[PDB]
Amino acid sequence: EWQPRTPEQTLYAYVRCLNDSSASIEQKINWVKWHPDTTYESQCYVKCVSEELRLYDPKEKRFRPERFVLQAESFFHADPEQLQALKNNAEPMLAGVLADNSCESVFNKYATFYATHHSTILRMFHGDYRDIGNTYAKLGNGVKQIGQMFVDFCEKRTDFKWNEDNSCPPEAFLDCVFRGFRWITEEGEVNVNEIRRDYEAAGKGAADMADYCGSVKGARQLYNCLRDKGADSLVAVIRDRNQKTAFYFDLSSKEEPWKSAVDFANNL
Amino acid sequence: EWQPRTPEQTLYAYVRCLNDSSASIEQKINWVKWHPDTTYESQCYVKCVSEELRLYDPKEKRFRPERFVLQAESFFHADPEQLQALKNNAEPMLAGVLADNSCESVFNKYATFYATHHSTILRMFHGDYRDIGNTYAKLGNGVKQIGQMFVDFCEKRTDFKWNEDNSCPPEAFLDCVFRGFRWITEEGEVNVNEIRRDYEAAGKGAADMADYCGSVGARQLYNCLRDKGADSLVAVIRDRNQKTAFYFDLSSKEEPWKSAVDFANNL
Amino acid sequence: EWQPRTPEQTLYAYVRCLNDSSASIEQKINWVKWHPDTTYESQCYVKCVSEELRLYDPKEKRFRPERFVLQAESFFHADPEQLQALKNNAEPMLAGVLADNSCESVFNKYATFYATHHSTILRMFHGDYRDIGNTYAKLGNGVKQIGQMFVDFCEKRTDFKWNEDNSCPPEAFLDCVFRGFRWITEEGEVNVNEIRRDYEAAGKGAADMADYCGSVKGARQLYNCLRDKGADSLVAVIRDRNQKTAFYFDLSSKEEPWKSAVDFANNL
Ligand SMILES: COC(=O)/C=C(\C)CC/C=C(\C)CC[C@H]1OC1(C)C
Ligand SMILES: COC(=O)/C=C(\C)CC/C=C(\C)CC[C@H]1OC1(C)C
Ligand SMILES: COC(=O)/C=C(\C)CC/C=C(\C)CC[C@H]1OC1(C)C
Repeated sequence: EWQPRTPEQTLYAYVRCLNDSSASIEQKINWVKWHPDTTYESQCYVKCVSEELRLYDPKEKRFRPERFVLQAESFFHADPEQLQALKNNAEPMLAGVLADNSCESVFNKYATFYATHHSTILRMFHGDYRDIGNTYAKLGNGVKQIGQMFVDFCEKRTDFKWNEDNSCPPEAFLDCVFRGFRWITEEGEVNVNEIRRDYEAAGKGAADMADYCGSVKGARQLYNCLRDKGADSLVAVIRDRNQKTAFYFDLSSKEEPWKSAVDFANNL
Repeated sequence: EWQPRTPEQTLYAYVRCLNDSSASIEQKINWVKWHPDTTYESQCYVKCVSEELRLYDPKEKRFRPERFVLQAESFFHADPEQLQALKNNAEPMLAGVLADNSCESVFNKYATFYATHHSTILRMFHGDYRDIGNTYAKLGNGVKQIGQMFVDFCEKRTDFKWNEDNSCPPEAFLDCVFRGFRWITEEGEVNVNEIRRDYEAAGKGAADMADYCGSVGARQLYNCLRDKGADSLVAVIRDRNQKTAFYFDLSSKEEPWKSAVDFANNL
Repeated sequence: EWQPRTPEQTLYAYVRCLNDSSASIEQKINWVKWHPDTTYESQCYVKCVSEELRLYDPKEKRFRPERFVLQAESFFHADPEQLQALKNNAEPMLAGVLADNSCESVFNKYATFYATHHSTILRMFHGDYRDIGNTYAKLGNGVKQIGQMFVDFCEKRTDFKWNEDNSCPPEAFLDCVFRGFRWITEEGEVNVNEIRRDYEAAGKGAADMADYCGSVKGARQLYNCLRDKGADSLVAVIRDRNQKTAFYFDLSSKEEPWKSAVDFANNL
């Protein structure tokens, strides 16, 4: 069952959709201030973030209004009347199967709801840093914290110490790590493009990696398949990606769009 | 010396006292909204929670008003006038030795103070999630966090890595773990009913466990249990440890848990 | 590049400068209420805290007004007008080379800026516990938490498990630990007085320790030199100091000035 997005999940989606975009910096600054315009790159950013958070379902070609409701119930406590308004409006404003999954169709379908509940949506998806302390303390060690690496988070959650050794880790630990890396998707599928990307960035992208274990289509099975193509390489790749999971971006960066993003979120 | 209750200590008391009660879900929903009525199960819930937090002392048969004062000085910063009202009312409203420790006697003694300072008591005992970030950050790694297991917390606190093997752990680590499990009480006594509970839940309950070391310090308790089967002891610790992460599921849609979260989120 | 001071760095400076002072408890109580007076002991405390936070540079004999601005941009979100006022006043009020580094010279240079912006300064340097949750959440595991020991923090930050044995630890881990102990200063220099103090506090002071490795050039160089004077002794000192890094003072203490410090920071 779809759970309310944590700040780890929203930050992952915001940052990854930003870096996958070739849009201008001025456009990306508008996005981190929560007002994407109607240009194609902005429409595709909204579609990307919506899909990554599983708010838009491309198989059914539909927004999932009930997930916006569940997000508001968990994370919007600033205004009971605005909470009830979102509950009443979500289904009528977001209902309907779209003719296609184009960025234009998804953005246009979202537009009325987004305009009507702008400040509520911003807050419930962790856009306002006045809430950041309460949000991370309510979730505690149930969410990966800013600056915490995913392997450490998964080791604690499963009560398992991983020595980067010959031992065979428990399936619950592997599942936690691979889902944090998005090697296994939220739906449980193998994400071979992500695996290949991390192998290549670690310098382990070789021809005898073949399909990167896309054939396996279970966390144990993926781990066993990758380890059989080179155990030392697999440890190296996991370590390399792990370091990059601590800070999705630098909250103290003075480069754009990061500086504008933090300034906006800090002073609402 | 009694220290102001952490959110770990209050959440432990609230949940354990709820799960010990046979009251109806409708009653428990009222309790997690801080609205105990006067039925017997409600009176016993209030007594249970007060005793677990060491606010009511059954050996002396009295509330400890100075402990409510200390809790307010630590965790109530929202209204200076309501803080001073509580400090001046606690002793006159709560002091006095009771004729017995019955649920009715404890609840009735608490009633005027609770009615007069309801919203202050709620907030200073971590009932208002508007404060949850400041409270857990001020305590830091000094308190077990939501979702953290007690063994991890105790390993960090004592700078000890436990390999769950044949090593004999340092006493400060054992004391920390046993007190987190409430195998050793706040007063330092062995809590045999909790040890037995955890052995049975792990499938390691046996007749050779005998008295579960009631005859027995944390080193003494550890040595006594390990002498009855070292592998069983590790299995029991590991099984209870998994249960110390989330005292209840804050995402649960079952009652009373769903009402507990919605109320505390939206004051 | 100088980074905005974390609450770990401000608490370290506040506590160490207090315990270094022989001033009376009545004076120290005024200091923890952000009310230094003009006595020599108070002037010296302000200078000590300013140097420890790298806000005053004794080598160039000047305050660094731009570092106050950077601190305010990071940690003061309560009043745009007071933020802008601080930004405009920092350089005119604080810039200028002093004739000497005396307590009187540093305090007098700081005094007008402080009298003018004291409430904003308090807040941006972590003096108001209404902010404490948001601050530690936004920094996350990138800062040592209250109650956390420095070796643990440094193990997680570098993804290294230290077994306190024969192993040769990675340099990034050594640098993190030594800098947290202030054995290596923020400028990268060996702090021999701090090393000797911790050796003595652990009962490992001895004539063979000689200059306590003040001669060396690098965290690896300092570690190799200390280990060569006695490996077991070095582990014991690290373990002893590590215990003391969890709680810089007892936030539940009823002794002064600790009690008034907590009382003041809680009820602003
Ligand atoms: C570091 O990057 C960001 O902070 C990015 C931000 C704040 C972009 C937020 C995302 C949007 C404005 C896209 C639409 C938003 O309504 C959803 C959650 C689809
Ligand atoms: C998960 O369960 C809860 O949230 C339970 C709650 C909020 C019950 C709180 C306890 C009481 C209303 C009992 C009386 C309370 O005054 C004390 C701290 C004795
Ligand atoms: C535990 O000790 C404290 O709480 C100490 C405090 C609050 C002292 C704060 C420091 C000063 C008043 C010195 C000047 C301050 O302006 C700077 C940051 C130089």
